[PDB]
Amino acid sequence: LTCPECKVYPPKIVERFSEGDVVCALCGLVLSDKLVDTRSEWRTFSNDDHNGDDPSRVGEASNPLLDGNNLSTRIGKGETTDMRFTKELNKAQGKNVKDNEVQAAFAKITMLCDAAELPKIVKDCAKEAYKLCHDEKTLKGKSMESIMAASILIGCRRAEVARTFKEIQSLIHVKTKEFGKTLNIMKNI
Amino acid sequence: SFNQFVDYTLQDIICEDSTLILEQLAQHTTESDNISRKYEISFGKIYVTKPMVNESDGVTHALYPQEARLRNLTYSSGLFVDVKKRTYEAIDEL
DNA sequence: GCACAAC
RNA sequence: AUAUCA
DNA sequence: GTTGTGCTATGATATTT
Ligand SMILES: [Zn+2]
Repeated sequence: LTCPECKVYPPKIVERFSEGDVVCALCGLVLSDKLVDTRSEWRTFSNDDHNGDDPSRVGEASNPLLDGNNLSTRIGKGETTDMRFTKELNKAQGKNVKDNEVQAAFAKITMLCDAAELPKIVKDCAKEAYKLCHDEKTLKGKSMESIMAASILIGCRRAEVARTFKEIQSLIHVKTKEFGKTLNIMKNI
Repeated sequence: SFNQFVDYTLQDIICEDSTLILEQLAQHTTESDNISRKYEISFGKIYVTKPMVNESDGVTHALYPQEARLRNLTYSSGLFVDVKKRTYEAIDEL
């Protein structure tokens, strides 16, 4: 936005949220009137409503960085439900199910962090380190259980969670010199 | 109420279903078949420390109620259980 | 948990 | 979602 | 005869993931 009347290069404008207006601080011209509360709007996606009574709660938050954009609900039991139709509609989801399956290597990272007592911020860095280096030609053919063992120390080394390489050698697995070279070809990327 | 749950109830919850076993019985063709095994996993005494905290830099130390309220931590203590893993085997009852 | 509406 | 207000 | 299907006071305010 830039005031149509004034036009000074550093466009000094204020967001008078309380009056729901966007004003030019110099001439006072209102540049916009429709203005939305982003906090409360975000409350509609990530709420505390797990029961299902909130009429405001109408969407859900996702993580486009880690799981791409895979929107998908799950057939489950409701109040008035026969245990028959749940099974059929779930047995029908089985026929509809390669790299769209290597996302189960996130389940390998998640089950490793929880076995290593690691926080929720470390898993999401280990999952982003693994997604951006598992199909690299720079890693080529490294021990596939030692490149995800190296991306956990990459996620810990940014989230400030102290984990020695010998601490991850105890988890899995690690071949020392094998997951030490792999911890460097990724570090360049 | 809570004390009764920690001193008694907790142990009995660890001991009701408790032990779980997995049996691997062979095809009885010939070696390396004809080997029937049963593995055990058992849960004994349950321990419970004084409240502690696991900081980001590995170090674990005691945690008082005031530090919990200020650093928004949880005033929890560690649950430890004695585990035992037995192994058994038979050929093609004992 | 109503109370009335259709199978 | 709880608590609450007349 | 049984099942099955709508709804069940007005507004307000304060936290908790
Ligand atoms: Zn202006």
